[PDB]
Amino acid sequence: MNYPAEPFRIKSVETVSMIPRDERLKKMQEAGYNTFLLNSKDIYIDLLTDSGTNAMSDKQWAGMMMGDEAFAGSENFYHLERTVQELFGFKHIVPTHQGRGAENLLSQLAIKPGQYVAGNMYFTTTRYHQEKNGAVFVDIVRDEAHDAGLNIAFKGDIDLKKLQKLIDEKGAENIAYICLAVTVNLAGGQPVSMANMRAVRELTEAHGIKVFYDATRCVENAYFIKEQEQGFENKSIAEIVHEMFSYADGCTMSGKKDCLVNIGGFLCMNDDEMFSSAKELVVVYEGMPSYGGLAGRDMEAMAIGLREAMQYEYIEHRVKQVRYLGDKLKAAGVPIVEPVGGHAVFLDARRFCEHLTQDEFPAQSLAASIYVETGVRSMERGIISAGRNNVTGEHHRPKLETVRLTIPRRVYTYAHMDVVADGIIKLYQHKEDIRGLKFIYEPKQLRFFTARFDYI
Amino acid sequence: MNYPAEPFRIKSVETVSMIPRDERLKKMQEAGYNTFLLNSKDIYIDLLTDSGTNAMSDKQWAGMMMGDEAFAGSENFYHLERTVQELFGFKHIVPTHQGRGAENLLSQLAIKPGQYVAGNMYFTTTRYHQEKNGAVFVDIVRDEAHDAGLNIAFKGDIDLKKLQKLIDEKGAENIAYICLAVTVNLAGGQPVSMANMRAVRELTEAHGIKVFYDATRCVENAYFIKEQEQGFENKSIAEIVHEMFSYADGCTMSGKKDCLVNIGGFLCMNDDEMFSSAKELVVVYEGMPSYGGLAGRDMEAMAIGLREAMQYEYIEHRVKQVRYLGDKLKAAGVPIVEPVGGHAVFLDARRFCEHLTQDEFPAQSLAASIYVETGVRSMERGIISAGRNNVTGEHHRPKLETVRLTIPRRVYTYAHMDVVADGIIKLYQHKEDIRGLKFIYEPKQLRFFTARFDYI
Amino acid sequence: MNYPAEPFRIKSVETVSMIPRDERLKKMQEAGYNTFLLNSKDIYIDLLTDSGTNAMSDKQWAGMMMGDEAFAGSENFYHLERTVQELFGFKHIVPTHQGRGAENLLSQLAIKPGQYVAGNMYFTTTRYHQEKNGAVFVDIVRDEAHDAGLNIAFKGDIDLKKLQKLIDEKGAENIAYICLAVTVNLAGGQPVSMANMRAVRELTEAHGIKVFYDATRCVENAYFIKEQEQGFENKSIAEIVHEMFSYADGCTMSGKKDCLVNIGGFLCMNDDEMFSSAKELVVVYEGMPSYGGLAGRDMEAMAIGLREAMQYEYIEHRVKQVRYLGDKLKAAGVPIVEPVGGHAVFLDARRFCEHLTQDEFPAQSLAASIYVETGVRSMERGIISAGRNNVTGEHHRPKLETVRLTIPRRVYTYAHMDVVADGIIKLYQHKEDIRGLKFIYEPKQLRFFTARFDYI
Amino acid sequence: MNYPAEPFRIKSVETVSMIPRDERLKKMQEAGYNTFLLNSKDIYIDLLTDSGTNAMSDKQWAGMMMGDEAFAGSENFYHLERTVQELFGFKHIVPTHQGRGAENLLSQLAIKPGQYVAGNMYFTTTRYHQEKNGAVFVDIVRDEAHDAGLNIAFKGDIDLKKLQKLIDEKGAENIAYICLAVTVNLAGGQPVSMANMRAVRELTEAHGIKVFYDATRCVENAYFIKEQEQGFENKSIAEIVHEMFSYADGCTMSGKKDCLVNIGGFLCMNDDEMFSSAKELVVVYEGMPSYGGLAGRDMEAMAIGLREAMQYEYIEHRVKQVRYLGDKLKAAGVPIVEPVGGHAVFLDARRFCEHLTQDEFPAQSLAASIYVETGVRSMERGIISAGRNNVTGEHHRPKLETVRLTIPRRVYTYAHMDVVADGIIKLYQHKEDIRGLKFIYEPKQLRFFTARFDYI
Ligand SMILES: CC1=C(O)/C(=C\N=C(/Cc2ccc(O)c(F)c2)C(=O)O)C(COP(=O)(O)O)=CN1
Ligand SMILES: CC1=C(O)/C(=C\N=C(/Cc2ccc(O)c(F)c2)C(=O)O)C(COP(=O)(O)O)=CN1
Ligand SMILES: CC1=C(O)/C(=C\N=C(/Cc2ccc(O)c(F)c2)C(=O)O)C(COP(=O)(O)O)=CN1
Ligand SMILES: CC1=C(O)/C(=C\N=C(/Cc2ccc(O)c(F)c2)C(=O)O)C(COP(=O)(O)O)=CN1
Ligand SMILES: [K+]
Ligand SMILES: [K+]
Ligand SMILES: [K+]
Ligand SMILES: [K+]
Repeated sequence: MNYPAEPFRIKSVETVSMIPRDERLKKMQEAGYNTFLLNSKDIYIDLLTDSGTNAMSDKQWAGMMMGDEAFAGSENFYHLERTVQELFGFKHIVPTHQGRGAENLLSQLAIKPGQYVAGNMYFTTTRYHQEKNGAVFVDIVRDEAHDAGLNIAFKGDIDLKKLQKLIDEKGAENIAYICLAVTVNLAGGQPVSMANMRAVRELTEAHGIKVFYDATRCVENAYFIKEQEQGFENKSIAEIVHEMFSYADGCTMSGKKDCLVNIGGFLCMNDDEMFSSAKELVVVYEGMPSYGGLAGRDMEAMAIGLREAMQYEYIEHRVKQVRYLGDKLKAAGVPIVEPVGGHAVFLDARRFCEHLTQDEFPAQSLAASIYVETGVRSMERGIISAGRNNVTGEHHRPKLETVRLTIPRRVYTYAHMDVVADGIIKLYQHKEDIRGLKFIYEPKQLRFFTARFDYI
Repeated sequence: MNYPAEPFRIKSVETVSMIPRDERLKKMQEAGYNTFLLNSKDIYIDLLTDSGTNAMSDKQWAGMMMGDEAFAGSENFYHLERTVQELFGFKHIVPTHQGRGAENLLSQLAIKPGQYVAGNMYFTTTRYHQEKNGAVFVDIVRDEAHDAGLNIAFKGDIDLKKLQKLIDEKGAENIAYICLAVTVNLAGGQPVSMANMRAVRELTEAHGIKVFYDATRCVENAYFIKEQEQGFENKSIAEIVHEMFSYADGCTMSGKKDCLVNIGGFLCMNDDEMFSSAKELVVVYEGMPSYGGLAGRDMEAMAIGLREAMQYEYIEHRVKQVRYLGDKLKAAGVPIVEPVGGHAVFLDARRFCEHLTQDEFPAQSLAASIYVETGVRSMERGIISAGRNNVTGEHHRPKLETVRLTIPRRVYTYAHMDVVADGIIKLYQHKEDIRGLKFIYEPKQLRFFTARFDYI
Repeated sequence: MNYPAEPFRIKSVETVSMIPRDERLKKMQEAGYNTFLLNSKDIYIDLLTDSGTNAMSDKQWAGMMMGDEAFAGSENFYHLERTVQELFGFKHIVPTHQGRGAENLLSQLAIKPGQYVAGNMYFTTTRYHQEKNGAVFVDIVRDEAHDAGLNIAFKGDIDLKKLQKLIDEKGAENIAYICLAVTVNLAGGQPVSMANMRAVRELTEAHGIKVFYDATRCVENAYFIKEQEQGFENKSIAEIVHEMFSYADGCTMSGKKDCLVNIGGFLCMNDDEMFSSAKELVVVYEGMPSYGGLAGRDMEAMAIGLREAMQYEYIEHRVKQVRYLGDKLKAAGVPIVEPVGGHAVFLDARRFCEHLTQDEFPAQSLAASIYVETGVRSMERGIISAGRNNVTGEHHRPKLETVRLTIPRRVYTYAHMDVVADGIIKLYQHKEDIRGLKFIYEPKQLRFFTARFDYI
Repeated sequence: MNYPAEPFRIKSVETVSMIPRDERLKKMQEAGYNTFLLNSKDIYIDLLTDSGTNAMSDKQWAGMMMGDEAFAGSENFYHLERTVQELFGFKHIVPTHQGRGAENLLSQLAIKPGQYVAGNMYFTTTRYHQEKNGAVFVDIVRDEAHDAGLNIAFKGDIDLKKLQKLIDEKGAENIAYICLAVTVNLAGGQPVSMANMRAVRELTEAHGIKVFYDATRCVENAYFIKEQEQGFENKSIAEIVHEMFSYADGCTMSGKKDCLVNIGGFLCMNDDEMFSSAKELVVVYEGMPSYGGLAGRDMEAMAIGLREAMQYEYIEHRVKQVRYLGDKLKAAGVPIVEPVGGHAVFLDARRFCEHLTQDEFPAQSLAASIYVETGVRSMERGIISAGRNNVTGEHHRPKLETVRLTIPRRVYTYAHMDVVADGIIKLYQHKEDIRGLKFIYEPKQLRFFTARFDYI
């Protein structure tokens, strides 16, 4: 069915409300035109991010009451460890408080200064941890991924030709690892095919190169494979997920996404020495290998949530609800990234605001504008997020200048999607009303989080 | 909006199975085609009743952690007490575990054997307690309420002329009280007007007669007054609620309906001496005046929920959600009781299954078909629920042969309403295929709960 | 060991505090010298009752998050039903919101007007439901049970000679049933031996008389059997519990005691017809046979709690903590009921206040006095509770005029017990300071709950 | 009181197994006689650490249901913010997932390579982050702190003469900051006086040097000031806390200690520019300025818990409970570090097991014996935790060969303290029977976590 109903009931609710346009206007100014700086109670439907904003189930809340809070040997850790071993198939697990905790560990463990890390497009925290540790990032995604309007399947795939080139021009020993993300967040939540995962494994293995996945949205990815990759139609999400990771040497994971929790993450690997070193390091930044900066109750919620994510009807509905928002927007002629990805609809800021150049930050501006007319919060995913080149000092110039309508799992309904789509269509009517922005405060890294702007 | 979006978002979800049609058919058979005998774990959308099946808020769940479990003098009781005094404007309140507990107390307190209790139709528990305490029931609802097709506003209103007639024929002193229900469940959830409540108060007061309300769905009732009664456009739900009860000497309430909880109710009154007698009685059946057979956490959740029920956007959506399901069914020509009430849609199974005789249990069979085709549980409200005649062994044969689609508050979405509507509308496009049922097991009493059937 | 440590850890806490003596004095006056009328937040350690005041475990709180709130077919009901079948061994179960709900059902089901019900001492609600339904109560406990200071084992036992006499003088057909309580609350929480249960079964069976247990404190009872009855020392609590009920035709149960919950109860029986009739009746007073006036989450907590009660270390500690309070009091010469029972220490009001007669209510007075000097709340269990004879109109005159220090399960520590014992010993120092009381308001039944007094 | 009763009662309990000695011996062996390798489910009383193992209140659990899970601008953050501003009096606050996260930020913000950080002894994570950022550590604690038997008040005080010496020898500009810990964990949980904090503030301020506090057990510290520092008799815990931090430029805190939570911490500072830099850094390691790697519910629980920690009766009992265990051990002649600290009792295993050499791991073996005999887990803080020398392969051989009995807040009773004390005192009456241990598995790093032993 095109748009299935929620494969669950509502157990408990929280109120939503909208403050007037004029109140929202004061608010957008006081946040320095950065949606990141608005306050939760001032937001009606909050599509800033699907990170940590998911609704847990009654089963997970039951596990929340059974937190075994021991510093060492918590039953919750054993339950997480066993679940991840079973479902992802890696030998070892190190819990971390969230994803960038596990990225800090991997980057410190796996990178020698001056080595290359090659990935299917960059992510902000991931790239920063690679570069802080002295790696050079190389984008090996296909060119097509960078074209917003181009509707092709598995836009997340690595270009094997580009991978071959890197191996030829630099030498295998100078490549720390391949970073393969599932889905690809900045491409619009685009999936990677199993075929691509296999071919990447085969080539890297022949040269002795390691492959570490970013598992953050691996279930959404597995959904796309089931739906769209020939041969996978009668496979279960869990089977698909276990095969995906069989082509990897380990993974980083933010549980705050596809594990259906509000906090939590982990690092997995197969290598014993790397496991031993990872435990030496987790102690510095996170906590004991037996809790990694998480309460026992959160290891428990995350163990239960990751297994709930395997239910076909859950993930089908998750992905199709996002698709519904995109379909409504597209039917009205609103320009979006296509095809719609697993977790968000990305409005194409370049087309929405054809009158601005990327230098007056159309994407930051539109996000503000949607808040002002709508009370819906959305996120900048363009030139601001891309940050500065640390060799030249200029803005990285992404081809994708996008505004992200990001959907938390199990929180909103199709009627909420309708409210969002209506507000956005009206704003489209007068797209030309959206003004250029300029920096008034710029952080030294990850600048999009707390940067502040003024109109040009 | 004809249909506003949910004025809340989802905090937590309730896991459901999603079993396919073929398994649902096995479950229905194991249940002897009686939806009352289905296991909850086997049902996707459970529309058996809106009683005690509501989703609580995060604030209510917070209060669930603050239960003061004292047997006497719990802080949660004082919170419940002042909330009800504030919102309903009654002087005194006695908590009960649910509605029929309050009804038990009222009927023992307020009836002398042989006296009459007149009301706008009746509900089974309410009327049961009236009769077992010696009252004669007299229906004083307007005749229009008995016409299930008549699309008229405030169909729950008492006919003042019938009340006048009762006064003149039996004498004021032989009338124990008037029992005014808001809304009227038996008529399909039909609201009573403020004008009618005032007229009833004025006539009864001149004769010294008491009026007690069944407040169970008073908040749905208040929404209808707000939406449709000239002059109440500028009034809040709370103002309407407080005015409604100013025309009463007291009430009984099942909190499991409009107080947005899973258990709880209470008895209110203004008379000091009745309050005293009520407290003497509550200890025999329920508990102390300050717990009434409720945990402290539940008095707290009900205090919080009743106040949440006053929010305009909440009750508006609650009622418009039910209306959406009714509207969609009606647009497809599916026969329903009209107008659609505050809490449920009733299918006219006599008309739906015209090819079957009432002796083939059309409503019981339609309810079975609906579950098989959709995973939706509904309640038979026809000849089966009517029971078998005490003395002759004939069926009691009611005019209403209906299936009730009863909607718990804040549990389902419009997409779930589409599951229900689409399934029923498909069944209706080939209704003649629906098969008659026969008893294979019939208990001597409460046959609707445990009887088993097979297809003719 | 004499005084074992708690066989659990503290998971969560609530603050306790004490308001000054003068504030307590105003308070005791405004409650009309009835501890029942004080407010929970004005009480420092609340020993009014062990009914519904117990601390639940983390496992039960986990079940509280998994309430299946369906009106029919709740998984929680199936879990309760199965647990009670397994542990108590009765065929059928009907949930009720609490104990007196199940007593209302049994008394209506099993008593013909003018029949006798014979019991091992009376309880207030139990006796009232017997008499409301037209039974005459006969006390068949041994004489020894009525002597407070007499330290003998299994003071709860029925006098078989007294039972034989009743059978001889009235005829078996005029005895509705034998009511056998475990433990015996008003005797001081006194256990009944297995031998006595067997002999009672054997004699009643030969005459065709039914035996229904009051199961409210059956686990405490089972503890005493394990500890003190020869042959039972190597049996498990669960084994002992299952044998106890094998000598009964059914039971009433307040779950609010030994099932470790804050609300809940049930009625059990073996007879099919009586089960069928009980379901007809529960619908009138409580709710459906599938929930009996309980939320699904409470059926779940009660199923889990009853099974936790079977843990030997739990019940051993439960009973020995009470014994510790009694041992400290006795070592200081404070007069108590002996031996100390399962749930409470009962101060002997007659000996504490030798200067008053029972007619100036020493027990009500002392309870007030302990509150005033201590902030510890305790309960009257003497002449006030015993009520009036409904043939003569005079006070029932119990030989046991007692003040109950009642211990909620898993809430307090030995240090709390020490605070209680110290305060009470000091009050003993000046026992003569405690004044006579007289009624100023007397309820028509169960008068102790909300009766109000003034000093003579 | 020498030992007050608990100023709370139990709301809920945590289930524990209660396995007998013979099974405990098997568990210890399966754990290779290393208590760090025990499963939590196998332990009765877990005194491994007071970090993150505290029992929350009912109010905290209520706040756990009110988590506003927004990625930015959560209401729970603003609550945490204003609570810390109010209670600590720092201008700015950045949340972190726990203490070492705050330490990571501080040391990156406040240290230039080659600079000195001087402090009253150190803690391992704290000093680690100082060194890895280029600092040289200098101990400026009073010499008395190094004498574990010396029974002296405020043993945590900095020696102003050592600080003066450092200033004159290295120059103020080469001192990054002074790190003042309250209490001092390494000295046995020894408190610092207000006089010392003021003297340190005055000297450092004259030279332009910053002072940052490790606030982890500041509330235990404040209790000692209240109890023992002349002039603080009339001051509340809150007044003492606020005055303490007025002598600092900021702090790092592990909320998992004195904020009564299971996870959480924060970084405070007064300097506007450092606050700005801190927010730029927090996003790399932890999360947004308004969540810092914490769920919203946890910022809420920590806001509520920190305020609960200010209650006099609570902290008084917390500290006197630890003191009770120390007093009892000392009265029996069991050798301990003196005076007993705010959070733990340390057994002198060198003296306890005089018959063993440090090479036979007396503390590791005593910790094993304690578990076997009582079901109590303790932490080795001796030669094993000291590690093996980087370059020579010799053991690092510490002066302190101790077993730490670390007490989580609000989890245990005096009866549990008796289990611990009685078990240790019995072991001590035949200490010579305690056997030396030898390595059977030794990892290359963090050997205390995973090493395995057998008896010599
Ligand atoms: C594919 C991947 C992610 O999407 C991701 C996080 N995602 C966020 C939160 C956030 C992160 C970076 C931003 O520029 C951003 F604006 C928002 C998000 O909204 O998308 C992390 C890191 O996981 P942590 O957030 O648990 O540390 C690793 N890998
Ligand atoms: C207007 C009114 C009610 O609707 C009502 C209950 N209503 C139910 C539950 C129900 C009750 C009895 C049945 O045979 C039945 F088949 C359905 C329902 O589905 O509609 C009560 C009684 O409130 P209690 O249920 O809290 O005691 C009082 N007044
Ligand atoms: C052996 C037995 C009980 O002890 C009992 C209750 N006990 C109470 C509460 C209460 C009851 C009667 C009083 O006079 C009294 F002052 C207090 C108590 O404190 O002891 C019930 C009834 O169970 P319900 O309370 O769940 O309905 C049945 N049987
Ligand atoms: C005075 C201070 C602490 O005591 C402390 C922690 N303390 C622990 C846990 C622990 C930590 C590391 C170990 O190798 C260890 F064996 C024990 C403890 O048991 O005492 C931290 C760090 O706070 P985080 O743990 O929230 O990051 C900062 N400052
Ligand atoms: K923890
Ligand atoms: K209670
Ligand atoms: K319910
Ligand atoms: K979150």
